[PDB]
Amino acid sequence: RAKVTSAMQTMLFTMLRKLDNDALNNIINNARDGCVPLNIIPLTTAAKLMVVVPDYGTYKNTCDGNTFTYASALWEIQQVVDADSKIVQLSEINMDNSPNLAWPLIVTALRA
Amino acid sequence: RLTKYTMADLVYALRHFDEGNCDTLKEILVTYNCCDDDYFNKKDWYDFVENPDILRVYANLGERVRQSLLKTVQFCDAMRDAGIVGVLTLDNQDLNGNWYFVQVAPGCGVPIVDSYYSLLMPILTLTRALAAESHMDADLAKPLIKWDLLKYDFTEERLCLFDRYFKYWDQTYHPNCINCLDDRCILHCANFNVLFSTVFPPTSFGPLVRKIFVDGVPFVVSTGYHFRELGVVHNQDVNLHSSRLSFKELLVYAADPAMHAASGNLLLDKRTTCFSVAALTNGNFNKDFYDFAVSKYRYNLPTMCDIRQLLFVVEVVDKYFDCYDGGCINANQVIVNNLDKSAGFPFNKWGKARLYYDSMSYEDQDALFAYTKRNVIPTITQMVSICSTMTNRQFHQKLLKSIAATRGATVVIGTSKFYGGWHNMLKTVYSDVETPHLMGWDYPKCDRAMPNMLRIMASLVLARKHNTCCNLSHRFYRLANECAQVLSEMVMCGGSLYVKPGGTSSGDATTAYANSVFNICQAVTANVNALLSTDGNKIADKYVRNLQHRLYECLYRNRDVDHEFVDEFYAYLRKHFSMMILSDDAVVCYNSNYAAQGLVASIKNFKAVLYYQNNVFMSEAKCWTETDLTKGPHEFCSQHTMLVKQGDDYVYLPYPDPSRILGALMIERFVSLAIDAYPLTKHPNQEYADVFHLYLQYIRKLMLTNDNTSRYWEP
Ligand SMILES: [Zn+2]
Ligand SMILES: [Zn+2]
Repeated sequence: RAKVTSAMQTMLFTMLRKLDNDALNNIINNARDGCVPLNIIPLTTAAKLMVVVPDYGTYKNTCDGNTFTYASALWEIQQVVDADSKIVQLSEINMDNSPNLAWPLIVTALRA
Repeated sequence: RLTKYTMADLVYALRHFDEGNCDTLKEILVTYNCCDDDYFNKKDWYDFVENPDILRVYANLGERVRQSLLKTVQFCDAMRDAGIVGVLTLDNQDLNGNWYFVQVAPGCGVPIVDSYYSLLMPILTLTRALAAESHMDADLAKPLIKWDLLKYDFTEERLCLFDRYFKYWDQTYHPNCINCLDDRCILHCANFNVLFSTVFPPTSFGPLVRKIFVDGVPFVVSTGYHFRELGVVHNQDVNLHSSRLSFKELLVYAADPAMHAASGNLLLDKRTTCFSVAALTNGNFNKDFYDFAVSKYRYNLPTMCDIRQLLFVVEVVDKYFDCYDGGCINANQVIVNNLDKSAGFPFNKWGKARLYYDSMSYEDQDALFAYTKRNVIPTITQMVSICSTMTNRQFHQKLLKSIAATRGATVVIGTSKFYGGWHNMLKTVYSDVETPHLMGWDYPKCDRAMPNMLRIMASLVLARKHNTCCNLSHRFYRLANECAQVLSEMVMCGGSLYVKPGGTSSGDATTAYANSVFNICQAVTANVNALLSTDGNKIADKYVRNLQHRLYECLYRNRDVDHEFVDEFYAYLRKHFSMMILSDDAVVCYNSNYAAQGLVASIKNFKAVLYYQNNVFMSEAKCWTETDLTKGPHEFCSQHTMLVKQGDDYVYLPYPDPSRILGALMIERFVSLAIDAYPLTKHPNQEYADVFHLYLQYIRKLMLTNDNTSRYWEP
């Protein structure tokens, strides 16, 4: 039992270090009674956003250029990694080079 | 200045749908510009799986449907003020919502709307009747409501809709199902919540969380859950400023997505249509056999039910379950064989179910079970974890084992085909039907598109055994727990957490049984509809003529359950519509002399019922009718049936398709294949017999003999 107990505690504390922040306090403090839906916490506490894009047209309407808007925030792209785990530059994502990209691409961005 | 068609014709066209005789529906959709005429030249234009665009087209009737509901409420106020007492029907209201009864006293009237709304209910989520209500003043021509993300209750919003559209539905409504007096009331309210919830944000639903503290350190945990069907359910055993967490509390928290999603990455996934919450991050080919042989959830839609019918059918469904035993068992009474099963995320990062069953004492297992009778734990599954399965067995296993140990019953789970079992099961369904024919059918998307309302009905049926061990509040929390754990749980896919819209779960304890409750419900519904939809004045048999009359009056009148009527109706179905049911697999032996008159359901009733009950179209390609009982069902338990001589008598034997068998302690697998192939040697086609013999040669080279195999069919 002890092995499991330790694993659960280790995991919960790792998450607590990530979780305990000002953003969490702001969403809970704005609640009428301290209760919020879980599905809206990441929209306020996640500083980092993962965007998964299946093709070029979607990319243009999702993450065109250095910044984009999502969850009522402006996001700044830090990196793009393809389906083969290679680094792709923003300057490399265009119509002409679309056939050479390992779609879907995953875009990593931070809150502006 | 009335329209050509009435609300009754729209409801009939959608509920008694036939892709052949679909002229009423096609004309209405063209007439009101839902689609053009060329729309009906598409292959399978009426399907929901193929050509999913049909939903866009049905939705174009949504404004028309809410206008009819609003006109009804205004009509009802007018007749109330006028002192008029009477009944509202769908053939007295046209498709523009226009209306066309006795007087008692000014200010004292009352509408009867029980059939009025129940008949419409199945098409209100189909046509998106409340599509306008997501807009600021409930007008599609204006912008959407900027709903507060932190709003999680919506009690007032549901009450406002209830009193706007169903004002005269004179039955107590409990937006939060936790306040229901019995299981019937639970289904009564949930049915409204399904429709009302269609206009609330997707983020407003799901686990509800709070900041709590342990040793001064904040955690985000679930302290309740918001269900699309059940409303808001709060937890009671929520303890803040604790010093340490117990093993049990740690299991509850580890399983709780509140800790994982709130602490993860934001996720925008454009590859899907499903709602996501957070990212948590940044075959065996048997060549030897082959060479030897060669040498020789996106479719799960909110679905509203006809409640007057659902509450009748469920009593009939319960009768079909009035032979087995059930109730609650303790932790030390639970039998678990699959201890090699993954414990589920995050427990599967540490071990298999054995790791947890051998760690918790029986007292701790009982305590976790008790927790779920007072609170809700919204666990995480992966594309069902131990914090769900450890307690689902204590609640359901006695019943599941009872069903599995009972032979001769309508629901047959766990009954071997061997030693005459196939034969006995067939004789059991054939029974004494006067003019027997055999029928069977598939269920498209049975594990994906099954509505949460029918999943709730099935879990309530399985829970109806808990009468001498559970109070009302406890039964409700157990329902809330089953719903949070298998209908709207979190599922990890890859490294991210997504929300499941509904359907079934192959990892749960009850799926194989809940599916049989469902199969009966749909069949009863088909028979209730087959009889109620026919002309009662064309029935020569006075008995059935009276049965149809009384059946109508046991659904839309006489709300209290008439148990004598239900026993009689049940017996009627038992005699003329005999069912043999396995999880999503059924054979029906029916009396065609009555089906021919519309007094018994046929395949066309199943097609119409699945069309509006599960939002799926059932193709004739997988449906069958067999007129000669010399041969058995075309396919049951994925096997074909033939009558052969055995013991200077005749028996029915199953057999799988010969190509499927060859396409399929390694020797143990081959022995099982050879046994399944054995009956093929009784078949007149030598090519079938050769499958069995091929395996014996392989097995012996890897002792299985003809005698060690023929014994499997000797009682
Ligand atoms: Zn209720
Ligand atoms: Zn009980």
